[PDB]
Amino acid sequence: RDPFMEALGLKVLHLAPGEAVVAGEVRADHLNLHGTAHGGFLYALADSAFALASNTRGPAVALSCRMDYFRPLGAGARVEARAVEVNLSRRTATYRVEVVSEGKLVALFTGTVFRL
Amino acid sequence: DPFMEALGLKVLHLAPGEAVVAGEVRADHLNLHGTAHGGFLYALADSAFALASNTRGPAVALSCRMDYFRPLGAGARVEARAVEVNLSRRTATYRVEVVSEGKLVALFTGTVFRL
Amino acid sequence: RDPFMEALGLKVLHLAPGEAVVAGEVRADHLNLHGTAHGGFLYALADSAFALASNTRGPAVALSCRMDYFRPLGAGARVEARAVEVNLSRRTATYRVEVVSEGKLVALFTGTVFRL
Amino acid sequence: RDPFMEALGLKVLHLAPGEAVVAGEVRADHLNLHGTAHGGFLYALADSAFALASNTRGPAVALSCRMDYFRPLGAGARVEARAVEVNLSRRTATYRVEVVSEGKLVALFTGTVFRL
Ligand SMILES: CCCCCC(=O)SCCNC(=O)CCNC(=O)[C@H](O)C(C)(C)COP(=O)(O)OP(=O)(O)OC[C@H]1O[C@@H](n2cnc3c(N)ncnc32)[C@H](O)[C@@H]1OP(=O)(O)O
Ligand SMILES: CCCCCC(=O)SCCNC(=O)CCNC(=O)[C@H](O)C(C)(C)COP(=O)(O)OP(=O)(O)OC[C@H]1O[C@@H](n2cnc3c(N)ncnc32)[C@H](O)[C@@H]1OP(=O)(O)O
Ligand SMILES: [Cl-]
Repeated sequence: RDPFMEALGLKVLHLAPGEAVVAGEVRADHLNLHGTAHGGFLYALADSAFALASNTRGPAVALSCRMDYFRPLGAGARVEARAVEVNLSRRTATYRVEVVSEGKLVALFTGTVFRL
Repeated sequence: DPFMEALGLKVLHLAPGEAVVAGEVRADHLNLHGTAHGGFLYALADSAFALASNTRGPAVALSCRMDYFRPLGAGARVEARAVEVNLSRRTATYRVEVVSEGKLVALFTGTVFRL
Repeated sequence: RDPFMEALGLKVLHLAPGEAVVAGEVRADHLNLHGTAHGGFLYALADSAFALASNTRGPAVALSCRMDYFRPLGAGARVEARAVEVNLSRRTATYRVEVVSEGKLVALFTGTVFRL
Repeated sequence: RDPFMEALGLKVLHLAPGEAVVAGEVRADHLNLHGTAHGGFLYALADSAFALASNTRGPAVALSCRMDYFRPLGAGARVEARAVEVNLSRRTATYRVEVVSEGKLVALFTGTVFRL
């Protein structure tokens, strides 16, 4: 169980070795002053998939993450983050997470973990 | 800001090209390991980043980096301090330090496209 | 013609709209103190493909780039970087550049440009 | 100075615990196809100061590096990479490297190594 993911209404859809798919919906409480999905909401979603995918290999903590924003989203938008393992080392691992909504690539997340 | 209120974040300081936001790690901000969720610390840093950049005019985030140095438990008071590192016509870059009790918890680097 | 690419012995293997492949070989002058390819060389290779691919869309300048290192390479290693377009906006574009050697992902590069 | 630094004509101006400064000049063979300093040359400069600074703490390997470009440079420009330690832990370290030329912040480099 992940308290923050549930607080944000994010749901784990699928889990597997080095991979995970998390889904959610942009709600009124996830917006910024401009009426669009807060950058922190989209990151949390992708970061959640990243955390889940990396821990399927054992305990791991976030080291460095990059988030590239491409499309703004309004409330009501359905979103999915799919994390895929691009590198797995004895001490670190890196994952690419695509944030997608209605077939559109909303953002691209890249993250590396430190394997405890 | 709906999301900021949702996370219980508060704006402490706002000036030209800078912003300071504070919050506290609550039970609902923890991850599967019982520590502050990376998404919560980023959201905090991202908030200061958005506020600081917007003192220069409307802008949209392009690329952001977050480096985590220390984990935090529930109850920890945390703060995000944003400073402008570069300002141009169409872009701006900010450094945001996430600190808790004098310790650097994480480092955020973000660039925006100025509208 | 790209002077730095030439200085480093990098060759353009392919160039098409929003895409590029650049290849080279790790030489003695590309090594760090440990005897492996300097992070700057690998980055320069990835960056070159990134620059070429992004400019097929029109003059563009780099804004932010990320480089994640997975495997070290020694002199004599053949390496190639494939740049692919992940997002194309009117004012910006983002590319993924896989750096490989013998079918293995040596490094991953992500870069965004400002479209003039 | 490792082989790549020598090839690029880079000089070490300062080296102390957790910090380093590397200087170089943009030569004709350091230019991109646009006639300005190649993004890979500026990064190699930053990456060199980064590598020197991190290894003052002992052997370390680069994991993730970010490079943000702010201003273009022409041939003849004197440039410096000034690296400072922002975090130091048992198994990792992160450094901020400012790339400056003639009093201007040309680029910002952020990088994290894994300490061996
Ligand atoms: C987000 C979803 C869950 C997935 C997991 C996450 O991403 S959770 C949120 C995002 N990520 C994080 O919080 C990771 C933070 N980073 C770290 O903990 C570390 O940098 C690291 C494990 C990657 C590397 O640490 P090292 O192996 O080098 O070991 P080191 O002992 O030097 O630890 C570094 C610093 O963290 C502290 N620290 C480590 N474990 C701690 C703990 N359980 N409780 C309190 N503090 C702790 C140390 O005291 C030190 O702070 P001092 O020097 O001040 O004494
Ligand atoms: C390496 C591959 C080559 C392909 C392109 C690259 O990636 S080259 C290497 C990597 N990238 C860079 O160096 C990117 C540098 N960044 C920039 O030029 C800029 O920040 C930018 C275009 C992204 C955004 O600038 P803005 O749109 O905000 O406008 P702004 O007016 O503030 O920028 C003014 C500065 O840029 C200059 N400038 C303007 N047009 C220029 C041009 N066509 N060629 C060179 N330089 C130019 C001005 O002279 C001044 O430099 P002075 O104050 O010196 O007079
Ligand atoms: Cl990054």
